[PDB]
Amino acid sequence: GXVLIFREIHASLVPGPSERAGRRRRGRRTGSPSEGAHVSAALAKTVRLTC
Repeated sequence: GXVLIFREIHASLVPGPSERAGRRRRGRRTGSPSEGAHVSAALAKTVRLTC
């Protein structure tokens, strides 16, 4: 699949509950990759489709 993308989806998982607890404001470095991680979420649909 793409274990790293598994990390990407896992990367969106973090901002979900954690952002609302601290990253609410700051985080202009992890928030960005998280967005791409979402796109990675779709690709993930393909990685899963793959292996």
